[PDB]
Amino acid sequence: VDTSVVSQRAKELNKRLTAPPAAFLCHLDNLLRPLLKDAAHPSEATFSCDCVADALILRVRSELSGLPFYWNFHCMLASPSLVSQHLIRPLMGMSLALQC
Amino acid sequence: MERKISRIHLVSEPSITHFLQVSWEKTLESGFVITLTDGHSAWTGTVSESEISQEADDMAMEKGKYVGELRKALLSGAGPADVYTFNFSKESCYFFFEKNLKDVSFRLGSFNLEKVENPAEVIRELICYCLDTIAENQAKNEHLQKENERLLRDWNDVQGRFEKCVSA
Repeated sequence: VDTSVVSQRAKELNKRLTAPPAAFLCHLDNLLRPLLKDAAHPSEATFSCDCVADALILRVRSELSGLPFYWNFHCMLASPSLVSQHLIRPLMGMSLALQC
Repeated sequence: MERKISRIHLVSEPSITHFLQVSWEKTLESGFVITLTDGHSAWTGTVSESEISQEADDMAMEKGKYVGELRKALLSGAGPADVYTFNFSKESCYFFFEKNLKDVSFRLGSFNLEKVENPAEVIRELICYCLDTIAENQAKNEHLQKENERLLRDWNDVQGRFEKCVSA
């Protein structure tokens, strides 16, 4: 996702939030990175997943300064090249390295 | 009946302090009357419980914390780690307050005010309330000062006697 989509979605969901895309992405990074890097963090961030014919909607609800902050990821099924380059080949390399 | 007066700097004209008084019956939840005065012409309005409930529902948060934020905003209860921003438009007669955060503002709330047709009365009432409050607080302070002086004298005397009692 590029900047314009982020700004549009932020205006839609967070009706009362008015921030530039850069600030919104920075806040999203500060919200997500702590959870991904290490669990059991004392941060408020609830996740949920839906399903459609192909897409997946990943909903993130959190709070900053105690005020609500929503985001939605509209993830479409990954292309064959991306899945290959991110899972299939690196895993083969890992297996060969471990054998060595 | 409770009333609180707070100072504010409107962003539209960030050079003159405007005075905002909030008056509520028993608690902020029931509703309130808001009067914003700049010393020459003032505006007044009423907000009922229904408006608060609707604003809370749209804001997508629990009522308790919404009331807490309103109290921390309008009633000068702001702490150190919070900066708010009030806005008023006279031509459209629209008032709305938001919460700034590292280049991220949140439109906390919005009311509509209708001008009062004789600002002198409201100004006079507000000054009268302030003067009455200072008078009553001065009375209480003087009374408790007298009480403390008396009690300290008593303590001095009693401990002085205790010394002799133990000595004997």
